[PDB]
Amino acid sequence: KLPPRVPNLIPYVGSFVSFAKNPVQFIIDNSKKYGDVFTATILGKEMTFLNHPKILDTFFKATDNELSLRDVYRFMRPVFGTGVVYDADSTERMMEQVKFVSSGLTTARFRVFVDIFEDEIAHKVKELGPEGTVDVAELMADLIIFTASRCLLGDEVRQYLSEKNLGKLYHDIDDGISPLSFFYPSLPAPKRDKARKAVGEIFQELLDKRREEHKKHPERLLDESKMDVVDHLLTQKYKDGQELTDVHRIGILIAGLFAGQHTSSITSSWTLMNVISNKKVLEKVRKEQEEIMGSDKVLDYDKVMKMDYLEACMKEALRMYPPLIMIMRMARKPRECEQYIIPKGNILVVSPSVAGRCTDTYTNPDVFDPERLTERKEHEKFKYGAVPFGAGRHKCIGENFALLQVKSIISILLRYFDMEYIGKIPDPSYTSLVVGPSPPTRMRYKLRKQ
Ligand code: HEM
Ligand SMILES: O=C(O[C@H](Cn1ccnc1)c1ccc(F)cc1)c1cc(Cl)cc(Cl)c1
Repeated sequence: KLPPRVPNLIPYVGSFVSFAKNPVQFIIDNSKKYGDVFTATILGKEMTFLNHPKILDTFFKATDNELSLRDVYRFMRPVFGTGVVYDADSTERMMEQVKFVSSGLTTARFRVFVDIFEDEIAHKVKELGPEGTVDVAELMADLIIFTASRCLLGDEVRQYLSEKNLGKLYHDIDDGISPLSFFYPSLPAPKRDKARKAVGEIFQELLDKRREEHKKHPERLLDESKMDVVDHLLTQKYKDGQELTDVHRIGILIAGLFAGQHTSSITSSWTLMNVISNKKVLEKVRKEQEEIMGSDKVLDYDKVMKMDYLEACMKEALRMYPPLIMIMRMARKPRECEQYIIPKGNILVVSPSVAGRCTDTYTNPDVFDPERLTERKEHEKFKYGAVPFGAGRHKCIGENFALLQVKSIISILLRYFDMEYIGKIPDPSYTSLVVGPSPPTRMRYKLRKQ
């Protein structure tokens, strides 16, 4: 019947301490001890970890009344908002809301986004000067905040960033959600709530402003390259004809931005760091750039679409250091897994971090080798060998945008600068919801064109 248990340190708390010490190592260690499927008590929750590629289809192809997302990620309600996303009234409503974000992520917008990336980096180079050292994680977070905001919200957001502290407000929301929220969703967090209200009022203002501009300039509606997520949200209704409330519009923008930022800034950090620290890798990347750029001096979309090796580097950083280390679902009915049955109420857990280091799937997995993908094709062994964007019904809809954003940023930065990373590549720090490199992450740079 039930899978093998990790014996608990204590009653209730169970395996929390070793889990909290390092959840990826926790799953590796215990998979060796107990197999492909084991269960653990963790601050009251029964958590069943699925750890081999071969068993993942049952997880990924379930429906939302078999394996529920809304039951596990509903603690995000104070960040994204009441009635939005995991706190939507239904699974169907949640799916429609996700479609509004995805509808500002079209090819047409992607061509405009490349120019945004060029513009923001040009502004950033003036702060950095011709030489120096900079924290990599912060540079990326700072660039991704301006770029993602303008990509999703339109250029009207830029004054609020540069003259109303919106970047700091985001960091206060990010500040007040920890992994413990998953276990205790009512842990009060008053600075987070203060910042969420502030961003709320700014986004309300942005919606009102946009309404005026849709009156005075209705042609924008026709032009697909100027239509951002704010615009769709103001002009689309739910499928059954119910109109959106501004509360929901606001929440959906906050959520989209939350997805738009942290995961990409972290991936960019890991990618850049490993690129510039491996001489061979850096040579191949620069040889592709020079071939694709030719005599042009700025990026455009079709150039970014030919950056295959740089794409493979990003993918390799996502194998090794996926920012979303664990994917979860609650069993609403018992579930068959292998010989076992997982019972109603257990949380199923799949980890892209664990998959990424599986010795089945990958050889020398602690080595950053983009050619493992580009030649040895190691990812395609199993159907679910690589899942840093998930799989199936709830696969990331931001994937192409993230690829575009991180390739572009790293390509532009390489065009401007020679860069050298200081010290050894860090380990992941398992202290936030979205997992990034352990500080410090510093690099030297110098401008290539005096
Ligand atoms: C490198 C950057 C990113 C990574 C690693 C990533 C990873 C993921 C993963 C693993 C999932 C599956 C979660 C699950 O099944 O429970 C997912 C879902 C999602 N991602 Fe991303 N993501 C990234 C960027 C983005 C961006 C830039 C956006 C939007 C701007 C976005 C929007 C979403 C949405 C809306 C879903 C939900 C899909 C659904 O449930 O239908 N993501 N992402
Ligand atoms: O930000 C979004 O999800 C991120 C995890 N994430 C980050 C990037 N891609 C996925 C997320 C999810 C659950 C958490 F508990 C914490 C963070 C998100 C999800 C949906 Cl369904 C809709 C929208 Cl608009 C945003």
